[PDB]
Amino acid sequence: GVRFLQPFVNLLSKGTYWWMNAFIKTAHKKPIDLRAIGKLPIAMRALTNYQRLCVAFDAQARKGARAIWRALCHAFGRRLILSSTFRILADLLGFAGPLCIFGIVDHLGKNAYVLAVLLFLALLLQRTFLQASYYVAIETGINLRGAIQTKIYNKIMHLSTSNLSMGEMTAGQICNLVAIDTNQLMWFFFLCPNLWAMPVQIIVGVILLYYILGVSALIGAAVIILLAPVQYFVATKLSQAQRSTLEHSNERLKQTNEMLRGMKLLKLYAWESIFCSRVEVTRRKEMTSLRAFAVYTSISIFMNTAIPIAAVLITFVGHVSFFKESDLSPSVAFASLSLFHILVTPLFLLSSVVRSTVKALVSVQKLSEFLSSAEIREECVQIIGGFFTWTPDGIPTLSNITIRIPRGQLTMIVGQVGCGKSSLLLATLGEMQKVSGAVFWGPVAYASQKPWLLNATVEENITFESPFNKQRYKMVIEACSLQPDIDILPHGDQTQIGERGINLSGGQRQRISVARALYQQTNVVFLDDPFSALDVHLSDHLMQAGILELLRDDKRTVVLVTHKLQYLPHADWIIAMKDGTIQREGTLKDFQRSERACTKYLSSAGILLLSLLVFSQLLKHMVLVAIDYWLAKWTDSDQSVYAMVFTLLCSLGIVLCLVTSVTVEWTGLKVAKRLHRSLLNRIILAPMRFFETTPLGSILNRFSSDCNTIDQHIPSTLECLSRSTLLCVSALTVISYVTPVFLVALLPLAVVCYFIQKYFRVASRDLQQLDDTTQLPLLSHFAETVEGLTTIRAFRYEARFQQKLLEYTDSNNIASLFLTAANRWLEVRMEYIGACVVLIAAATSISNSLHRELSAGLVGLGLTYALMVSNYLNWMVRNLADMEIQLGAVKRIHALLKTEAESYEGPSLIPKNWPDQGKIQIQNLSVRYDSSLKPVLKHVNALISPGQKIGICGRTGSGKSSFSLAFFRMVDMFEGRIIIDGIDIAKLPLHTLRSRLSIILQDPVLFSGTIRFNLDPEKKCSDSTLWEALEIAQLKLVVKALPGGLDAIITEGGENFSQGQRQLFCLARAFVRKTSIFIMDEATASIDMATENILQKVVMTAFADRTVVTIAHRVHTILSADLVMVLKRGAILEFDKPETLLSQKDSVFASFVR
Ligand SMILES: Nc1ncnc2c1ncn2[C@@H]1O[C@H](COP(=O)(O)OP(=O)(O)O)[C@@H](O)[C@H]1O
Ligand SMILES: Nc1ncnc2c1ncn2[C@@H]1O[C@H](COP(=O)(O)OP(=O)(O)O)[C@@H](O)[C@H]1O
Ligand SMILES: [Mg+2]
Ligand SMILES: [Mg+2]
Repeated sequence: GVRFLQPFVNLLSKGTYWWMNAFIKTAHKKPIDLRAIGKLPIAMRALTNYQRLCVAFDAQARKGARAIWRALCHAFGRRLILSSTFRILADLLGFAGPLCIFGIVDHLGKNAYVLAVLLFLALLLQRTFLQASYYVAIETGINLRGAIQTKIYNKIMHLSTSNLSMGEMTAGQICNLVAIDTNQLMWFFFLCPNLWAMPVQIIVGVILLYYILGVSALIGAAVIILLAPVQYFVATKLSQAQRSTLEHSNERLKQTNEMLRGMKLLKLYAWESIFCSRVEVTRRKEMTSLRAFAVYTSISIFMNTAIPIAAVLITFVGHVSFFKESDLSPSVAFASLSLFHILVTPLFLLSSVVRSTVKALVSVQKLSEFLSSAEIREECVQIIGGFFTWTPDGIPTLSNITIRIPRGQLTMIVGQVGCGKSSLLLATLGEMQKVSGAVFWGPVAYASQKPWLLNATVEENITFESPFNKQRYKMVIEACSLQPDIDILPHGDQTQIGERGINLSGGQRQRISVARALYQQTNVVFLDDPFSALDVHLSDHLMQAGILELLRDDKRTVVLVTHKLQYLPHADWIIAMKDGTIQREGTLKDFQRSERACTKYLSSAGILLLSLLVFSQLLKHMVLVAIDYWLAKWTDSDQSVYAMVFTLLCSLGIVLCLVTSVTVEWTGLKVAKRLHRSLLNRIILAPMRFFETTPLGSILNRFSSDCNTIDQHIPSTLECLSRSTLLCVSALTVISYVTPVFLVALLPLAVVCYFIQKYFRVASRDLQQLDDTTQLPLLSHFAETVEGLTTIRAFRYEARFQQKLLEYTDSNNIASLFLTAANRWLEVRMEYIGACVVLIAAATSISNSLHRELSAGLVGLGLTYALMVSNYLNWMVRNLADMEIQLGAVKRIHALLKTEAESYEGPSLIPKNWPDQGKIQIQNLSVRYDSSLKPVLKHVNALISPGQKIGICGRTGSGKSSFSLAFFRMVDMFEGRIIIDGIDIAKLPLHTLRSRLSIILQDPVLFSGTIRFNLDPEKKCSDSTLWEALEIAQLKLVVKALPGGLDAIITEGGENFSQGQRQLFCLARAFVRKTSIFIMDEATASIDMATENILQKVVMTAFADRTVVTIAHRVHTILSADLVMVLKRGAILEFDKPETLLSQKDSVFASFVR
């Protein structure tokens, strides 16, 4: 069952893609689908390409960055060679055409119709073989893409998480790798067959022009030899800028990644200016690289036009009067112009080719450095002599661990923050094979400390490739405290969980991960603090239902690592860790007995610059057509008059063309930088609702792809399109002038071409849309596999995931293949149209201009322009399609620009310093996340006296985090009044409101850089200040134990710091901010109670003269406060006296909970 049949048709059809007819006809009748399009052939599957590639890679290794390149060239092989041979034959015929022109003109001056028929056949043949060469190059490229994609996906498996902690294996870096390297390698492998025919082409060009010029060859030969070395030097100066360009863009992308996943914390206390100025500086450096590249390309185009025109002028002048004394018959003149144009076209192309060439080189260097990452080491739960560290060599954290875990038994690991608990969990998991030690125990379910979700439905995230079960799934759901929240969602179930779970809450994702690890059938289950983002009551219900009733039912083995009170009397073994060592060991008793798109684009381009561009282009082309017409009327013959006219026009042409190129490059640069500056400040001024709503992957990929296309694809493509359209205009005008009868044969051509273009347009749009809709999920899958590595390699589901990726990549490949096949079919029929027009143009010429018109000079112009446009027609159509795609790109940028309604900040209270008196009062407050949705708060009324500690309590979904977010005006549908020292938002813009408070979140984020950049991005602190802030935040000892104390390199999250240490760093931000009001949303989330109590005591003794409002799921912290308010289903209630607030409720909500 297949629909694509290129290898499955007859000899004559493969060239024309006749088979496509049905398909393109079918597409208009019914829209296209993935089940509509077929499967991939036997010789097209990514499995066989990966097979061939790995076999060649092995053969190359038995005999580095160069090795894989050799292997690629080997693997494509014969197909690639064939593409080159087809192109060379097409080139020889393309040169053959102008010779037929020479013969026709010669017989016109005096076996002529034969010249027309043979010329028509030759042109048709060249077109056929050129399009076949392009098709086979595209085939080789798509197979390359598939093979290297599956190779890197297989290698991501054996990659160790110690690389993932480093910047080299950054998830964003790996997805950038996949996407941009697909792109760059595919484009280089489409342009490589084109350049493997430039040398043979130029050689045949000169060997043909000798026999036409004679002794006057010297001038053209000197010109085309003087061209080469200066071009080599220019290309060198170009490549040097381009490589640094790539480095700077690669760092900008990671800065954007770490800027967007933390826009909440960024806008919370408004660190925006710092990150925005940093991205602006990176953009300025990138722009320096780009402007160097653009000036060099402008000089390149200047040379590639100026040297040619001088060559033509010199050669002709030399032949007529300088030495030769043989009158150049017009045939020689026009044939020389034709061969010369054929020679000129490759030189313009090679300059654009370098852009893809150095990019392919850089992409392969990156791919080889990625393949050279560290492997994974091939080998009751038993451990004797534990010893391992996180590098090939270094000081260890795992030292002398001995542990026995009998089946059907609960084991609580406990210990301070940073005691190798998760590390013991991962080493036991075999993900980290110890240096020296024995470990014995299978497919093990496991819920990691930082959960992750798949781009799928909830039911799918909980099944995880296992078949469904009526009672099993319902039990796992009804034990995880998840059914009410699931039913509250917009779709009662199968809700498409967004990327990473943005449209989910903090506790929801944790409960979903625990449900996944609890639903699967296995012996051993590891639970890595599954109680961080849960309250007291949900934790009690989950531990009682799933862990004690559901798990202990089947007598499975459970290793659960957390720190609570209820769990200890329930487990059988207890393991105390300290500084990577087991302090004590055993059971409990023995342990207790032991010791709208193009308008703004053109406006940003400038009404003065694009106008000058169009004007200069038109003027240059008018000069070019006029000089050729004048020369034609002169050749068939005031000789000095014509000589001066020719010499004047030959300088006018180069002046005008140089001006055109310079203007085009300037326009491109301006568009690039204005668009980027607009984009970033449109994203910065967005509300948090827009950031949570929008999928972030779309934002980032649109950002990178669109900006790269505009920076590097829009100038060249736009200028080539303009050149081709002006060439077409010139050719049509010339043919109309030479034969006023051709206007009878032009309308049928236009009508047929118009109808076929209309038919192609809808099928092309459909194929492009399907291409995008299949290309998004593949990259989603790549990202999710890269981040959720530990779980996938714990289950040992690697076969299932590799099979899934094979499915997705095969669908992507078939979509791309059909898009390029439709492209090829349109090109072939357009080339047949061009053959028709040139044929009957030459026929009407040889008939009319000889029999009845009797004109000599017009024949050369007519045939030259016809042979020129017969190729520039297809070239022009391709350039127009490229411009359309890039303009749709620009259009999606412009559509992204204008959303995120202003929500902007908009001086009587600013001039007065923000008061230290922390007296605040909220009267009749409500809150709604989305406009016209359910209310979250209702009739909120509270007051807070100056300099007093304030506690808040409540169940899940009560509204504590909503209370905090509304205290910062992060929820845009609040109703009521918020007064702070007789001062509210009535006279204050949002910036002074972002500077007045401090906030610590339950979700700890940490962007890469140094410790100084995480602690104070403003760089306005002394080192003693930060050392004191760390010694107060109970973090000094773990900071001193790192290389480069205050300058240790931090990566985004990673394992350089556990969750508790990230919480402590957020606390340190709060310490150094030095504001009057504090908000603390669960600073207890991932800190041990033993350290948490003393940490809270020290943080109370430190922040004595300022108001602090806390929301902690720890009872004792709530107990220590004076004014505590309990949030209800929608409302609150305040109470002050510790002895009165505990018996007034009749001991219900605050006493028995304690
Ligand atoms: N991949 C890694 N690279 C560097 N250091 C690590 C890595 N993994 C763990 N560590 C170190 O070992 C300790 C492991 O702490 P951990 O067991 O995760 O704490 P907890 O279980 O309380 O969250 C941390 O202090 C950390 O510094
Ligand atoms: N970003 C959001 N978009 C839409 N609804 C939200 C959002 N955040 C919270 N909610 C809703 O608000 C209610 C409770 O708010 P929340 O601040 O999350 O309470 P808690 O902090 O106790 O979890 C929940 O029913 C939840 O569905
Ligand atoms: Mg941990
Ligand atoms: Mg919360």
